Amino acid sequence: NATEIRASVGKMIDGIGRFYIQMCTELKLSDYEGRLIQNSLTIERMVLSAFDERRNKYLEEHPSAGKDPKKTGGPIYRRVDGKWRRELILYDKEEIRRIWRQANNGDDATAGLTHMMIWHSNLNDATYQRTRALVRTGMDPRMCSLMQGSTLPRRSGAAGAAVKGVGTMVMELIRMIKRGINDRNFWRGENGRRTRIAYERMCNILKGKFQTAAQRTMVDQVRESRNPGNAEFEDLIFLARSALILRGSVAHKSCLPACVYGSAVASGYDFEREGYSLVGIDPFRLLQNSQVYSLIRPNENPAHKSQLVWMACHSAAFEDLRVSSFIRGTKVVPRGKLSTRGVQIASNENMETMESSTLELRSRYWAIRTRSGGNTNQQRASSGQISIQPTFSVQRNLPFDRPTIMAAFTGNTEGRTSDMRTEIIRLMESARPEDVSFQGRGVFELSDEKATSPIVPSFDMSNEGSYFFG
Amino acid sequence: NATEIRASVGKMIDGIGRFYIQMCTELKLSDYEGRLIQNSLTIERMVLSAFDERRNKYLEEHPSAGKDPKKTGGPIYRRVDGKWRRELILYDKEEIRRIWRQANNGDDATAGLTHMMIWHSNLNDATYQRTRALVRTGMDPRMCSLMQGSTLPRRSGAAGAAVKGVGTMVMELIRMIKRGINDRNFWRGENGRRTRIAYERMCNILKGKFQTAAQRTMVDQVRESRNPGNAEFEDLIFLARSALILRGSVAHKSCLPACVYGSAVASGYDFEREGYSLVGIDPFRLLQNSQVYSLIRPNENPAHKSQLVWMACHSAAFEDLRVSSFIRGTKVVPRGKLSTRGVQIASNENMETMESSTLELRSRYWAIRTRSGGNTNQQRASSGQISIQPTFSVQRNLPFDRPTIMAAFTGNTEGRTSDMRTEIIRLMESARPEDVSFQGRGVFELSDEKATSPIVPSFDMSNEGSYFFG
RNA sequence: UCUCUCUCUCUC
RNA sequence: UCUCUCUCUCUC
RNA sequence: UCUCUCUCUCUC
Repeated sequence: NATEIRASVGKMIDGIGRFYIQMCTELKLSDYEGRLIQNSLTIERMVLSAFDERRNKYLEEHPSAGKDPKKTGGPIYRRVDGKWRRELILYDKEEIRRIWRQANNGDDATAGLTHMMIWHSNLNDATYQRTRALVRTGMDPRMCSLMQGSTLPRRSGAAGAAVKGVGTMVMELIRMIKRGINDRNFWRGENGRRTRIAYERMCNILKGKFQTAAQRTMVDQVRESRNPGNAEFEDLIFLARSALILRGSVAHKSCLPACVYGSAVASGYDFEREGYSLVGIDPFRLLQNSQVYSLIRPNENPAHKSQLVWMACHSAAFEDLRVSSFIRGTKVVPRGKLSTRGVQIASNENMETMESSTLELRSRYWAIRTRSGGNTNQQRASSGQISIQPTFSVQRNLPFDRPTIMAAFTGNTEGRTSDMRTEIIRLMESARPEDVSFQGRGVFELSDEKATSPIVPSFDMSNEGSYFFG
Repeated sequence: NATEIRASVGKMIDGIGRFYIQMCTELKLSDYEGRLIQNSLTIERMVLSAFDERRNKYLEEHPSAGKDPKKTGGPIYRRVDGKWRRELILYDKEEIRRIWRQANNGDDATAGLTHMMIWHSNLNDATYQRTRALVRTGMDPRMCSLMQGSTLPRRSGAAGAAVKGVGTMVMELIRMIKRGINDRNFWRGENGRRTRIAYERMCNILKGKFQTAAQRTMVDQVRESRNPGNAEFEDLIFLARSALILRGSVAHKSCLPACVYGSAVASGYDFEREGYSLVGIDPFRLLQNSQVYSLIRPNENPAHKSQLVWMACHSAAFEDLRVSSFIRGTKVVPRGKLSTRGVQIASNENMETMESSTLELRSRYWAIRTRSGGNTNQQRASSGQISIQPTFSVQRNLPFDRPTIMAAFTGNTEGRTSDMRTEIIRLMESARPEDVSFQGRGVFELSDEKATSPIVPSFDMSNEGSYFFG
């Protein structure tokens, strides 16, 4: 059944929206002030800090960073008769914790929290990619397209586990491997137990994310090493390099800024009644009638800023430029020639140069974001029955496709990773960059509500460049 | 997190400084005497001898060199009413070992020891380059710029492993190869095991230091030889010759003399509270308000001595003269016309000719010393994505950059070193001596604390000579 | 080398 | 990820 | 699945 999940997501988004309304009430902000991305970012990171129990518990035992008992940050921006001002106002954790407490009818709202962490992951992935950590681990910065949800902490649950990508998991595993190489953390203490439990859980998440059998079995053989040394390091690097083409269907949750949700909730559009979806038309239908303001530097182009924020909202920073432009309706500028900077504003930059303006979010078309992979993998490995069932009682043979039956079982168990690298490189060679994917699907029009008739895109515009980076 | 490392380095430097204060207390030296480079050198080499367990353990079984149970050296210089005197005072190992024992709150202070070895490496590299060992190994003395940390012993840890350079590792590997050629040390005894363990660890350090993939794979194929004969000898020589241009980002730790640290600690500038950094502005900000005295021969120019000691402190002996002068503010004299000698003073030279004077260390500007390489390598091999991730569930192809996918994996494994020498010489030909490096970075002013605005240097002063040697 | 291996971000 | 990993079905 | 999982029988 899908009605229950729809009601649950509608309920928790209604809670988030009415929390945002409560914030707009308590901050004494004007109508325009509540349509700002920056203040939503500030309050939302404040919520992240308040609800992150582990960092807090690390902090009350560590009274450092000067003024840090329980209050952090808070750069609220207010419009003064056309000009702008920034104030560093500090808020307690317990008060706003309880404001959430009645902002969700007595619940913890963990799903909402995961929504905020995921929307932060999308903003960071859209703005800045961490080539720095990649090169730190020795890992090639050519594969930044594997950095989905890198800024996410491990505190996120299964819903948060859905969005964090393959390459980010390679990075976090490499971090723990380097730590275990530096010192003997693998002893029989409770620390070793929690490390191996986390390691096996993360490997299970990995094997869930992949699609082809060969990579799944190689990963299953990865955690056989009770004492991970150096071989699994290049094993995981090659895992990422092979997942370049055999990508895992991780997630692309379409999280939206708190201002848009709050404006919708304030207008009386209760999400529980008509339902809410995070994947279909629904996150789209709020945006063509949404007004968003933000601050811009006197050199930044607002036209680029609108495209970038729509990227971040729809987590399309790692999507191809051609289809993103087709859905948007206008050409999208790659990261190479963007005359803009990060949407976050520095704490030291001067107050005079900021100017507020409206953000354009309307898009001509819409499409469903499925958590799947390209059809090319199913082209490499076709589909069909392998077994048969006797319906009539007739004296006949039972046809069994035996050579694939051994392949599923792997009768002769794989010796090491290398034998798997062999046929996975063979599959990579079988791959082609002209393999059309997602057959039977298309882009629909905004007037469509039940996905009745799509239109297939056709891109013949030479080599404009399907690479947002470079 | 960077606060913990900052606190740790501040703590161990505070320990070193208060050890230096304890030494100034116990030596009964005057105020000027503690501002001398020579006495700091003597006590510091004494500490090196006391804390070097391997040489000690080689020595108590070898009672040679006459008076050598546990006491070595100690040429302390004292000012007598304007004149100078030198005394050979001998100190025990255990007493000063325990003085360190409470000089660091009960710790071994291995990081501090590594700091002293690295600062010795910088002094030796600044003063004298070992062309002698290069020619001994048959290795061309044109490449002395690869002699970073040559005097370092193998006892230094990972922090010490960071600073010892590529050419020095070529030299130590050549030494072990010559030893294994002379006699069959590669037998199945425990000695062979420790040799191969050290050899593979040092090769791992090498492959960590390099940047380009081709050299890394060639090095990975280097240790495939279970019995190293003669081919890997020219293989490593060519490795150094290729690393001439494709240099490895080894390290340039800015270690400072114990007198400067001790003066700062005595004044009450506790490093733990405000933090310490070895790489940023911090090692610089102590020096413009630091007073240093040293002995000089009646022919040596003190102006050259100040520049040389600032070179040694900042380990800029292998940096280009133009930028070093720009940061210093005054022209730097190359090794060709330096009317000075080594900062260490001979044990046989007469007492009458020594004269003490102040050392100039103040510099107009400051810059960050990153452990990176020139941008020219990234110009030869550009940057960008290689793989893509499906965000929307659309029937579409997954574009994979296959020809580089084989290149990362090396599907057809390299036959020997020669096929790699081919394209590495091709890359050397692609190299140009006009490739501007370190884009997006610059030199900042001393008034800057957060690296807000740099100024890019522009050198058009013909051919003054960017070669400290020759 | 988490005081910056490149596309730039105060954000640890 | 039950708003679609492929053969297409409004059927939850 | 008593309209036949093997040695064959209309026998219920």
